[PDB]
This record gives sequence, structure tokens and C-alpha cells, in this order.
Amino acid sequence: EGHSAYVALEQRVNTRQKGIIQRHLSPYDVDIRGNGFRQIYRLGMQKIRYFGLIGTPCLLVAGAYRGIWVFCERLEDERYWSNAL
Amino acid sequence: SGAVDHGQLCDLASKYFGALPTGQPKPSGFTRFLGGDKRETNQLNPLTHVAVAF
Repeated sequence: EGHSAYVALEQRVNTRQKGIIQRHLSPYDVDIRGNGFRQIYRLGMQKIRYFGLIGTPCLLVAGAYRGIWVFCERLEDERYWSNAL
Repeated sequence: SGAVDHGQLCDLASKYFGALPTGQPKPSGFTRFLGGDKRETNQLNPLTHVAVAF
């Protein structure tokens, strides 16, 4: 795990760590149900919001392309029904 | 402990400590043991101390 690029980056950038305290519980003392439904609900809310944000350019371009597709389909139907091919 | 007289100690204890209340008993609760870890990071220290207990 040493002699690696990310370890070298840590040593170059970050200081000598001091003043950090970490508390860990054993998985046998943590209930898997835990913070389950709350996390499901709030992550779902966040994803709905984010996808509503970043999906709207796609929705607009899809609407425009659907308009063009409908035009082309009806044009080709008229062409084939009139023996104009 | 040492050069003391038990009878004298008992007399003094009755004189001074005989009026203490017979208060409620020592609490008897359940203290649960939680396996886990508490790690303090200090890379500038010259020695590392690790205690593992059961």
C-alpha cells in the first residue's frame, strides 16, 4: 500500500495529522435496521430533486426530437400511401 | 492501619459517624459492554500506545 501514488500525494499535501479522535462501534452492536427508513426517504428525495434538475435539458431536446420524429413519420406514411416512393 | 486501637477507632466512629443516614442502596443497573475502537491520531508522537481489552 506504500510506494503508491495516492500515498505520495497524501504525504506531499496533507500535514502530519494531529488532534483527530475516531470512535467506531463493532458491527455486532449496530442494528442493520438502524437509520434505514429515514435514509431511504431522504436519499430518495435528494435523487428526485437532482434528477429533476439535471434531466431537463434532456427533456427539452427529447421534446424537440419527438416533434421532428412525428413530422417525419407522418410524411413517410403519406409518401407510401400515395405510391410516391 | 498500623499502631492503632480497634476499640478506640470504634468509639470515635460511633461518636462522629453514627448519625449518617441509611440512604437508598447502591444503584444496580446494567452496564453494557460495547466492542469497538477509540483511536486518536497524533503522528508527531514518538511512541504509539495500544490497549486491547475484553
